[PDB]
Amino acid sequence: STAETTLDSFFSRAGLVGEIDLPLEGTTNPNGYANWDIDITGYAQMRRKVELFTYMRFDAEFTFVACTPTGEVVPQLLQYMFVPPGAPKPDSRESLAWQTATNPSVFVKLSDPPAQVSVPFMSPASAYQWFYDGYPTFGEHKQEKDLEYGACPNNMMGTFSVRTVGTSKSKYPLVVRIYMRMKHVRAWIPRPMRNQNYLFKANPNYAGNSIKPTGASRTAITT
Amino acid sequence: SIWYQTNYVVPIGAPNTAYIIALAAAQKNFTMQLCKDASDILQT
Amino acid sequence: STLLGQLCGYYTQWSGSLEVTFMFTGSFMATGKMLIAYTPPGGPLPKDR
Amino acid sequence: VAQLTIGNSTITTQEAANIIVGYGEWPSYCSDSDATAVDKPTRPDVSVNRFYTLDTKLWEKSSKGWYWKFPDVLTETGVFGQNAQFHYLYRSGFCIHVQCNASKFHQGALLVAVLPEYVIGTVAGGTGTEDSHPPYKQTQPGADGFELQHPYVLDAGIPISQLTVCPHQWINLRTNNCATIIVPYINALPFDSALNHCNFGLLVVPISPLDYDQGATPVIPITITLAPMCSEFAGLRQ
Amino acid sequence: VAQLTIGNSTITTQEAANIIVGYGEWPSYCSDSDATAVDKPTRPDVSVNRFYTLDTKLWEKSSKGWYWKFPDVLTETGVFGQNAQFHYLYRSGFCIHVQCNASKFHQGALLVAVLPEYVIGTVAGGTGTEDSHPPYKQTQPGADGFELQHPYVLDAGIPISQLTVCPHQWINLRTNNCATIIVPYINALPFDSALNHCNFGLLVVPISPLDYDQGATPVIPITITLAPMCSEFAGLRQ
Repeated sequence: STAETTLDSFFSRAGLVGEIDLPLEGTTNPNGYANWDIDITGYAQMRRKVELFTYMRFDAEFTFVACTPTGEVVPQLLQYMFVPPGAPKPDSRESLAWQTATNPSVFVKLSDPPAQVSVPFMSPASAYQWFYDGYPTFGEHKQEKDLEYGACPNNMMGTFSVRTVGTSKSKYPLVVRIYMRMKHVRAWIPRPMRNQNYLFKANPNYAGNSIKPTGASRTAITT
Repeated sequence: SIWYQTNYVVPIGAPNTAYIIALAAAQKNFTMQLCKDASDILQT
Repeated sequence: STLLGQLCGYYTQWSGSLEVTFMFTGSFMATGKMLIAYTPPGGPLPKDR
Repeated sequence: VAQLTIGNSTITTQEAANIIVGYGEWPSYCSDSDATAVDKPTRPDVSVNRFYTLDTKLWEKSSKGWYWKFPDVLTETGVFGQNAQFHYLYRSGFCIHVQCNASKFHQGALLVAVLPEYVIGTVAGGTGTEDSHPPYKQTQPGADGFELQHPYVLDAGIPISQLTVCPHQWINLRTNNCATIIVPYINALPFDSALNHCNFGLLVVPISPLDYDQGATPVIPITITLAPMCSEFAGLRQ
Repeated sequence: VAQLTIGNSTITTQEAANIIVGYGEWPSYCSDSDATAVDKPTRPDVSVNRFYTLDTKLWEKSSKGWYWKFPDVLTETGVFGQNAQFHYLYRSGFCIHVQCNASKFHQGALLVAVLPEYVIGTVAGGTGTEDSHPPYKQTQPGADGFELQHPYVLDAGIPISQLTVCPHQWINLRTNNCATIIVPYINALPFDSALNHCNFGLLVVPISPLDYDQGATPVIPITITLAPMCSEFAGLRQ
C-alpha cells in the first residue's frame, strides 16, 4: 500500500510548535501574558519538510497543553485568544484587544483537557508559498532598499495571545505548550531538498563554508 | 546588416577564417520604367 | 556587380521586392550563428546586435 | 533542418528536436481567472510574442553556470519590456530554447532547468549572526543574466543534484546541441507584478566540464532564444 | 551511391545529385534540320557516346581557374576525336560532370558554368593602340584545358560576378562535391565546324579560395567527366 507517502500522511502528525512561559517573577513575561505569532517552523523538522514544495494549502489544528514547570495541574483559568491577520495584538494585560469580540477567545481551565481549535486557510492568495522570488508590492518605484527580498506577506496565519484570566497575577507558574497538526494538505512545484544548514528564518541564506550531503569514502573504487 | 550572434567555432584542423558569398536578384513583382542609355566608354 | 544593378543603369525608375541569399563556404566542421537584420528606409543602422 | 518564423523574427532550428512541456501543462490565457466584464486585459499576440534572442554566453573550462530571471530577462528589452513596465498586472507563459554551437571534438554536459520562485541567498562569510541580502543585480540580472558563485548549492542552499525534479533537459555535446523548455504561468495568484516578482528562474549549469585539445575553439557559445506564449497585461500607463 | 555505366566506361557517382539542364532544353537530334533525304548524317550513340574522363586538375590555394572549349576538348581524344576530325559538319549535346574529392576539413567554393561562344581576349600591356590576338593554345587548349589569367574579367572583359546568368552550379565543399550540367547544341546554324568553331566553353573558377590547416592535403583534385549526348556528323573522310 502507498497511503503512507501521501502528502496528508507526510505532514499528518501533531508536533510541538511553541512554548509559553508565564512565570511568577522574572523578565520573561512580567505582564502575565504572551503573544505568539503562528510559526509553522516552530517544530524543527518541519521547515525542510515543508520547503520540499513551493506552494501549499492546509488547515491547522492547534491543541494547548498547559501545566506548571513541574507538570503539575493547578486550578487556573486561562484565555487563548486568536488575533486574526490584520487585527491589533494586545500590548498590555489591560488592553481592549482581549475583549474584542472578533478575536475568537477560548476559556479553558488547566484542569480541563487540552483546548483544541481549527484554523482555516488564512492567506488572501490561493496558496501559501515558502519561496517568493521578488520584493514585496507595491511596485515599484525605487523602492526603499533590498532588505525586503524573499519575504512573502500572504503567508500570515494569525496570532495566539495567551493569558491567565483575572486582574491580579496568577498564584501559579505556568507553561503553555501548543501543538499544531496540518489538515487537508495540498502542495505544488517540488524543489530539491535543503542540504545546507539554515541560518535565518525568512531566507535561504547559507554559510559561505558549505558542506557535501555526505562523503564517507576515500576513493570511487573502494566501498 | 550582418552581425556575429555567436563566435566562429572550429575543431583542430579546420581553418580559422571562412568566406561568405552574397547572391542577389529581384522577385517577380519587380518592374522598371523610364529607359535611359548611360554606360562607360566605346571603342577607344 | 549584379546584373540587376547594371540593368538598372539603363532605366530611370524601378520598384519591387529583392532577394539576397548568403552562402557560407567554410569547412564542414565549422559552426556558428549570424544575425542578418533588415532596417527599413529612414531608420538608422542599429547600434548593437 | 527548417526555418521557424514568428512575427518579424526568424530562427534556424531543427525539427528533429524533443520538446519538454513543464508540468505537462501548456501556457494558456486566464479565461478561468477572476475579473472579466468589464473588462478583459490587453493581450498581445502577433507582434510582442516574437523570438527574442539574448546575447550569447561563452562557456569555458572554468565556467560555473548562469541563471536568468523571468520575466525580468525581458522587462528591459523589446515591446515586451514596454508592456511589462507600463502596466499594473502581468502574466505570461514562455517558450525557452537553449542551443549550443560546438564541434564533434568538444565535450561537456549542460543541465537546462526551470525553477519557479528561484530565491537567491548570498553570504556574509560563514557564518552569522547577521545577514547580507543579495543586491538587485544578483536577484534580477536582466537580459545579461548572472553567473553562479556556488553551483553545487544553486546559490540558495539546495543541491543541484536534485534539480532534475524541475522541468529540465540535458544538453550533451555528444548527443544534442539544443534544449527546448515550455513553461506555463506558475503562481499563487492569477496576476502579479512584472517588475517586482520573478515567477521563475532559468538555469544553465555545466555538470560535465567543457573539454577540448589545445588548438580548438576555447569558448563554446550558448545561445538562448525565448518567446512569450500567452502574454496578458492589465493597467494603464505613465 | 550507385554504379553508372554507359558503353565500356563506368564511373562512381551518387544518385543523390541535382542536375541542371542548360536553358531548360535537353539535347536532341536535328530532325529539325531539313537537310535530309538524301541522306541523314552518321550519328553514333552506342560506342562514341561514352564517359570520357579528362586528366584531373589540382586546385590550390593560389589557383585562378580553368576553362575547356567544346568540342575542342575531345577532338583529340577518343572515337569522338576521330569522327570530329574526319568529318565535314558536326553537332552534339553534352553531359558535363565535375567532381571534387576533399575532406570535411577542407573548404572552398567553385563556380561551374557554361558560356556559349566564349571568346578570349588577351592583352598587349595596357593598352594599345594595336592588338595581340590570343594563340591556339589559349583559345583551343585541348583536353588539358587552360588556366585563367584574370578571372575577375573572365579573360574577356566581362565580370565573373554575373557568370551565374549562364547555366551553372556551385561546388561548395561544405555542401556538395559534384556538379552536373547538361548542355544542348547552341548555334546560329544547325551544323558547324568541329575543329574551327567552339560552341561553348566550360568554366571552373574558385570564388572562395581553397583552405586547410597545414598538414592536410595541399591540392584538391577536380575531376571532369563528360559524355556526348546527341552526336551527329556529316561528311566523309581523308
